[PDB]
Amino acid sequence: LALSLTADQMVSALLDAEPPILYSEYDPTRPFSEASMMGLLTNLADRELVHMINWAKRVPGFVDLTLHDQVHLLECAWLEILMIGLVWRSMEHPGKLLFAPNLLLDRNQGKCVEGMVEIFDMLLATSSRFRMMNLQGEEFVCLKSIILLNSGVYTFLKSLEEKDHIHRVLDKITDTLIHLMAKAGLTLQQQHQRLAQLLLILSHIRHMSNKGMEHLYSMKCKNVVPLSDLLLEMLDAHR
Amino acid sequence: NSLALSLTADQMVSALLDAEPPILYSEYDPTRPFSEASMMGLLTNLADRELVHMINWAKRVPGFVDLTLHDQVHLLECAWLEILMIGLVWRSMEHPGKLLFAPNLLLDRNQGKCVEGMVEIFDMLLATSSRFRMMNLQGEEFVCLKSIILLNSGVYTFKDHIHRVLDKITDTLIHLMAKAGLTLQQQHQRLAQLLLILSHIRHMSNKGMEHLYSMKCKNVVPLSDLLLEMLDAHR
Amino acid sequence: HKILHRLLQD
Amino acid sequence: KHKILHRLLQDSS
Ligand SMILES: OCC[C@H]1CCCC(=C(c2ccc(O)cc2)c2ccc(O)cc2)C1
Ligand SMILES: OCC[C@H]1CCCC(=C(c2ccc(O)cc2)c2ccc(O)cc2)C1
Repeated sequence: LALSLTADQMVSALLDAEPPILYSEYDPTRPFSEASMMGLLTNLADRELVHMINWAKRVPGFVDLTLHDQVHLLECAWLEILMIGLVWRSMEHPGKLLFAPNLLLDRNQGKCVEGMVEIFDMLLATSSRFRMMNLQGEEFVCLKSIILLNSGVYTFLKSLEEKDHIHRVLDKITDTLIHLMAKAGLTLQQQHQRLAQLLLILSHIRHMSNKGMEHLYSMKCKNVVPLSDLLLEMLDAHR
Repeated sequence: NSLALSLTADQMVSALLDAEPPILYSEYDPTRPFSEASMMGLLTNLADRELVHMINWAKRVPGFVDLTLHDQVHLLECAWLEILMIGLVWRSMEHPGKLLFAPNLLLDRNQGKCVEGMVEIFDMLLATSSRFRMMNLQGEEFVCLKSIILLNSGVYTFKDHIHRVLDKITDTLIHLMAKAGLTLQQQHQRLAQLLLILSHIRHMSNKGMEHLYSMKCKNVVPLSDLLLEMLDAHR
Repeated sequence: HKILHRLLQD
Repeated sequence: KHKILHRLLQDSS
């Protein structure tokens, strides 16, 4: 079914599948601490994961995979996906990260948590890049779906037409990106250049997820914030 | 104004090919098998010598010379292990199941088990090499990808010049694919496929960097001062 | 039968 | 600060 989709149908399917923007439990009267900020981000991320799981099922081609393959891809990509979502929501808020509509943090507040500001800075820079590029919503949902299908595709462990299927869906999403750009009036040259610009950001998003995962692990060890059962299992998947 | 923007695609390909670093050898001692200390010793000594040539290479990547020393340093500090790894993967392409660290240092995954926690990284490297092999990656495509890593990996952690050069390298990759007879659709699909692999190379570099730090702390191998400095850049 | 697996099934 | 990388880049051949 996924491969029988036209570019427009691919875009309409991805747009419709978009998860809602969740609120945090941020009480603006409560003075921040390292514990409460980590508590807020963890609480938010945990609720977002449930929506992410049901989102992934609506990504064309994803449910064609075995359940074990689905589990692997989400284990690999979950923080990348949270982070690109975060960067996207923050585009029109220079110097701030919109974790939720009621939780807009700047780098100064990031320093509430030891070692987090460096990651805030990288996220802010990615948001800046999106803004400079004038990233469109249609391009964003393509990119987020690319992350889901790509990030774990070389760490699976017979079949392999399952991986070949993933690569064909990936190609269809490339087709879709180019289609969006051609429709926006970009020349062929401009189309390939923008495609490259967008996919190269995914390297930086991988980097931030890697650094983020290490930081998260140090938080679990230091008993700063109790992670949720799901988050614990998603974190343990990287070790 | 930078001279790099004036280059044609063919000129870009030529310049990058001519810039390629040499293939270095490891020590000729045939004592087997490797201990954890012996293995990490050989990989470290090789990487240290490769790094010197990598700098010469970087200085000959069109556009790199136009950068301030500070910016050159930042890009290399960010990307150095990615660049060693894409080179490793490229050298191993025609050796399924093996990593050609050097012509006299061809290793399989079982020899990755010689060092605690390295076989996982070996496996990723092998998977990447296998991917390049199945894609029939061409030398001309490889040097483009490697230059892209150099310019891109650190560019979000500092500008326009670098992105214009990156754009020129995209143009070059497309030109290569058109020249190979790919349809326009096949061209953009292949471009995507290659650039997505860079995300995996980033992952491997990050995993590798933690493994190295872990090895530094455990004092398994004396790292060279240069390597210490490249490692220290990742904090 | 980890949580993610179950939710993917649910 | 002194970096080996500084020397290598400046003396690149
Ligand atoms: O502590 C690790 C670094 C931190 C940096 C900002 C982004 C990020 C988040 C995060 C990112 C995006 C998002 O919508 C919601 C949450 C986080 C995820 C899970 C947690 O248990 C805690 C935080 C990770
Ligand atoms: O110990 C880190 C894991 C290891 C996995 C294989 C690739 C890699 C290498 C490596 C990679 C490519 C290469 O041509 C030469 C060397 C390494 C780099 C510096 C060192 O001091 C030690 C090794 C990192």
